[PDB]
Amino acid sequence: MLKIIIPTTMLLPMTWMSKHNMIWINATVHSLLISLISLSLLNQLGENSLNFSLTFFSDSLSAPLLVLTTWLLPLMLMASQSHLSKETTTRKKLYITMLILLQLFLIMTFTATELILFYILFEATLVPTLIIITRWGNQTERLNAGLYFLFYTLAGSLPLLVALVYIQNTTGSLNFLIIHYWSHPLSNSWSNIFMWLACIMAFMVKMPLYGLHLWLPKAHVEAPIAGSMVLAAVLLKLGGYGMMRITTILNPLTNYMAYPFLMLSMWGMIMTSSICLRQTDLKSLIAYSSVSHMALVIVAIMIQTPWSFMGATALMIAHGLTSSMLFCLANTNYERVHSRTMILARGLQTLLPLMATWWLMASLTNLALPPSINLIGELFIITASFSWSNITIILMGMNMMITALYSLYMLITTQRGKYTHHINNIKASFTRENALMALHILPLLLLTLNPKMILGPLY
Amino acid sequence: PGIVELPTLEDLKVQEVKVSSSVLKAAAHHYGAQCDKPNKEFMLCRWEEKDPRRCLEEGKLVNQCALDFFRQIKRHCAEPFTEYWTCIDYSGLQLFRHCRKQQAKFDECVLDKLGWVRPDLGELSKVTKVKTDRPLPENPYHSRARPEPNPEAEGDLKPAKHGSRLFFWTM
Repeated sequence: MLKIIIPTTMLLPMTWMSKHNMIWINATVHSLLISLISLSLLNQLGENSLNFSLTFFSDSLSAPLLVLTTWLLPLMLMASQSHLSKETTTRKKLYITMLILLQLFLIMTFTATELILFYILFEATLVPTLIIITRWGNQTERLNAGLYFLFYTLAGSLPLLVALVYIQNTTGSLNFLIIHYWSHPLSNSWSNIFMWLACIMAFMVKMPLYGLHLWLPKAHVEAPIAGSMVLAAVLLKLGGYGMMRITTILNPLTNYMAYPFLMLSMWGMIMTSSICLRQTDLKSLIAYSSVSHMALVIVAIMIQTPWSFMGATALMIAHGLTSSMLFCLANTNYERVHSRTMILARGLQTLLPLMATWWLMASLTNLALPPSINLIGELFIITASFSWSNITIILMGMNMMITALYSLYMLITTQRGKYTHHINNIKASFTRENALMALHILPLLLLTLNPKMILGPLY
Repeated sequence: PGIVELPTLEDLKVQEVKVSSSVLKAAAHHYGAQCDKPNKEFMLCRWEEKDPRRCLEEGKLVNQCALDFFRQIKRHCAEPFTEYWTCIDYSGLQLFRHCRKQQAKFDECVLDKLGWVRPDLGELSKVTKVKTDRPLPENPYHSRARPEPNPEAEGDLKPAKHGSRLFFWTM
């Protein structure tokens, strides 16, 4: 993985010494070649995970997420120099450095072999995101955002650390391959119940589960766009990925304690969706939609069914792409209006036809229009849940319904109407954002064409 | 838990030489010269055995020899010794410094009546070698068996198997 790690690390000196004008160009292009190199990592052996070294390995679950992060890295670079144009060169270089360190930590996380190293980099993603959210944020509760986000993450992270070190003392090693091959049945002891809770609740905090999901409507809504997309697209996937890794040594106990959280998500995905309907801000609506989709992924994880795992992975990838695109579109409109209430600027479909389209298939993919990978990922989870329990369907059946409502509602109330007369700053569509939504959208349908890649390790 | 063995009153029924401390001090040097063998044997027994309940017979024999010495000095040089020890007894600190003439009379009397000479300065404080015939106490302190020493650490050292073996650090 050092064919991807070493270039990512060496990307830091390039930006840190590039001229006052070349930082954006150089970072964008070289991150694009980094994504190209990581495109190779989609090469997967039939059943054996690709073990590059002792400390680094990859399989059909880590590789798609890694490719997602590496391909994403140019996208924040393209979305940031709009709101980062009027800044000192050193400050811009550090913003870029925060982004590269974030991507590097995500790569080491996804390619980590020992659970402790996975925890180290997984949590270590907090710091660059914290700096991005706090310093470069524009709204008020950004300072409150950082506190909420850090403390919510850590409150689950530390018990996970205690559980992992206890596992190391008892089992012998935290290596994934060992704990899977040398896996042993888990007894229904209450100490084992608390161990399962410690191993689960950190990822479920970052999932998020309903109830303890307040860090997203107070974090993604406030972060700069680059931070917002890197949060929603991948950082949410950290908990799902960790759960998929950890349920190997968390059975057969899970089912007995699967009952509270599963429905907590199942019911929660309704409320969040309902919360999406009666929203006032675009970014908050997208954040709550992300919460609902991630709750569906939670249900997929706790079913522990092959089909559930494949649908889960597909939903993570598709949701990352769709949420990043929706946040980018919201930023474009907000910057054009310097406000975020989704009533101030409506009826812009005529003014910006390409934005009107980009919003149209962004909503369609968010609404999971078949045969997009969003729809197949959702439907696989629906079928797995129905096999696990029939009634789930109606709740599932409710979700996209309400989702569809808001999935079109903002499009009705932001572009499908009459323009506001007193505003005039809406200029011609700068081709930067249009191109950015292109690099968002075309890979989505490309993966729709061949979903065997994002299908996960169960395929 | 045990027995505090004590020799019965019959063994320690010595003749109990009875002279005052001044009388003892007056005849100190000559007694040390002409009675060194019993004192030395008894003290070597005391220091070696470290048990006064064992060397009681040497305590008898030293008193016997001391009484013999005093009987001889009574029989041959009674008057000069009496005057010398009285003059020693007058002093509060019992110093030989004030009483030198009587010391001279006593010394010449015992020299020409019992063939004695006073030890020179420091002669009576030299470590002597005794020819006692008792065995050497194998365990004077009655020490029990010592605990076995911890297993000695030995052997060639090779690199630690698989490095530090501390989490993900392979090397």
